[PDB]
Amino acid sequence: YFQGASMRTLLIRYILWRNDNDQTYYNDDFKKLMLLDELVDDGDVCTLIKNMRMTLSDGPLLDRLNQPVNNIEDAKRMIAISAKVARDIGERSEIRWEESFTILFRMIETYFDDLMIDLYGE
Amino acid sequence: YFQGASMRTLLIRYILWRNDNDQTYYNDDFKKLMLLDELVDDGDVCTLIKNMRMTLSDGPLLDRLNQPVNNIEDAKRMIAISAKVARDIGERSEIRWEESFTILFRMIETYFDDLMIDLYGE
Repeated sequence: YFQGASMRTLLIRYILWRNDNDQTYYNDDFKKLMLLDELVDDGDVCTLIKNMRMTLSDGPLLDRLNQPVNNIEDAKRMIAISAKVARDIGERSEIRWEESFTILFRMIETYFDDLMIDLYGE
Repeated sequence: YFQGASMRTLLIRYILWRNDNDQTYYNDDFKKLMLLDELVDDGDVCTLIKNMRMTLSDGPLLDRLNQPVNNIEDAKRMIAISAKVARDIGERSEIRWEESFTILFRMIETYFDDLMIDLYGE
């Protein structure tokens, strides 16, 4: 069977696909990550973006929310926020995804093993 | 017709696919980038990795080569080195791709428009 080697690799692909919605870059691996959208209301996203003081060259700047990641549920919500901010900011060349991903992974990499089990485990 | 919005997004996807060789993550956008493999001999890759002083947690650390990027040809060769180092280091969770991509894009983002034209232009 498949077990994906790198939560980093999978999350980068997922979030870039939420940004461009290119059906040639869809992957069935993404449907367990799309279920996490329920953890964040669409009406809260504009406020999260305002609070992160995001400019045109920024992806999600999750550390500026001053919302801690203490458990896997908190980690799942950071993926959901990343996903909806990525969708809402639009497909644009100037977005420095590397900086966004540096912040996301600093905040959640501790949870990667537990996230893989919880999402794709039997 | 298609014209891809973000050389960042395309290069991250390309290099992660060169790393895991997952056929579910292949994209026809990648074949123009695979032609650049000729710019770097397979026998030079072990030396480039040694010179970059790469550990288990590192992707390509291109700035440690002290090889400048002065033109699009130099930029294309940095994508080829990234591609073959990614393939050669193997699929591993500890690789901090964000740091690798931060370095690559600092070095080549000036060339993104000229790279898009040269690779995918008519």
